[PDB]
Amino acid sequence: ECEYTDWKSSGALIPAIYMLVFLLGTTGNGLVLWTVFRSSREKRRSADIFIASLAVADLTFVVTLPLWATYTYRDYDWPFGTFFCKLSSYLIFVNMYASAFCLTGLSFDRYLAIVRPVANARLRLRVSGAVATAVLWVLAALLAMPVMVLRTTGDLENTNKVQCYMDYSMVATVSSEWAWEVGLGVSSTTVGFVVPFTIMLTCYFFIAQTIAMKKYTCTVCGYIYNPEDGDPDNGVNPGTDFKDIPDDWVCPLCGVGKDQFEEVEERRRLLSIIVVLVVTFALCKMPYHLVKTLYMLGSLLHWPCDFDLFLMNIFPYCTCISYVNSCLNPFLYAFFDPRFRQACTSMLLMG
Amino acid sequence: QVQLVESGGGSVQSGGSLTLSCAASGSTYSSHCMGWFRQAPGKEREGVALMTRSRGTSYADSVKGRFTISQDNTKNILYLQMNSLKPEDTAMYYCAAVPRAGIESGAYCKWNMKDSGSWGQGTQVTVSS
Ligand SMILES: [Zn+2]
Repeated sequence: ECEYTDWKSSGALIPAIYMLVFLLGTTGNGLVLWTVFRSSREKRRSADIFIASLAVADLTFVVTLPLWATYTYRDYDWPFGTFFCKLSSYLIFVNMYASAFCLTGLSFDRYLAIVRPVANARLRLRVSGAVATAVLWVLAALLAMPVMVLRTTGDLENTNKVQCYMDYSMVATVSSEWAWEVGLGVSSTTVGFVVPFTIMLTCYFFIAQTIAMKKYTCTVCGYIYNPEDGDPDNGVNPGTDFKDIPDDWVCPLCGVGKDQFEEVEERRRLLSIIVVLVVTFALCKMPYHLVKTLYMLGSLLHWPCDFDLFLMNIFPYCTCISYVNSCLNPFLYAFFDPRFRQACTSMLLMG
Repeated sequence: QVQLVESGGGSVQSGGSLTLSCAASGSTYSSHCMGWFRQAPGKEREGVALMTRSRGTSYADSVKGRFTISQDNTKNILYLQMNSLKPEDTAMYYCAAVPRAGIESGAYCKWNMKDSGSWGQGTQVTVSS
């Protein structure tokens, strides 16, 4: 009793945004690529090899958005031949795997750094930062290939308008065709989102349970109380935190009570950026990754007629917001990265 | 793994009310679209009433306003309600079906690509004077 047809068009709302984002994006990652390379030194911060890589994939993406800005503008008309439609598409997914793979190497930096599972000679942090960055780019390009090979152009539906689209006609037969849509889709998001995002959640966890316990400096005599070491000479064993130390405890060095101590909140900015990145990363990339995952569950749990169409005319949006998640890391480094903000003022002056 | 069986069409006289089921199997609304053709014969094959991505249904200029078409994912069946029938609509009707595309394309029915998709025997309709 049920039929399938689009929602009231958004006009040029998306292609507008697409250009806005190409505009801010090409100019915003343009910087964090100079700011990291304006520095020539071995004063490159650990988590900088990944911020560069983050900028490059966000960049190679947003440069193509003039292409996707017209195609969505002429209501799906691709006048750029099969090559670009292949290649341009191929770079949507390249960026998406890279952006994920960076944001966890960005995080696996802070786990290696801020928990140090092995001793510091064997921690090999630059290499683990740098071997990470190489095999990163090789995955995100390799596993992005079925979108290079299979995406073709073609006027579906008899309408005098070309469409760029995934064509399972090499790989599939007409009944198994939806299978390759589903498998190549649950691959993408799985490797693309659920594996990375839980990794970053896994990393983000172990960081807090060691970040958990707090050092404490004696405000009068200077002695610092680390909960790993403790003060076992005075009864209070290691691994204990400060508020549990019996309230009769006093400074081992001078003997003022707990009344005069001072928790150090060791100002880290590397970690605080890496989450604001991730928590907006996983806020823009969740929609597109929730719906594509419901709709390929939606052919294979048999969702009502209502739903499948819903999730189809929902999608061009979720694409478009997850697409902006590129031209935001440039803004986030501004509102939050010290090394970044400073490296800007500096060039400014000179001219 | 996909079958389509046309049932409903015999002989009716002008101005009649026919309705033609295309009971479908293996197909999914989610992955597949549905449409109707016909042959005279002595002529060619011609699209009648399809189920499109963009417009609700793309009728042909001749059958427009007379035929009504509907899907029913519940029992998975495509319909063709023919009202006020013309003898030039004397012909044998088949239902096809076609795969759509990853929503990255727009869930677009591949109507044109090849119409070497899921077909059926056709059912034949006869309109006399
Ligand atoms: Zn003291």
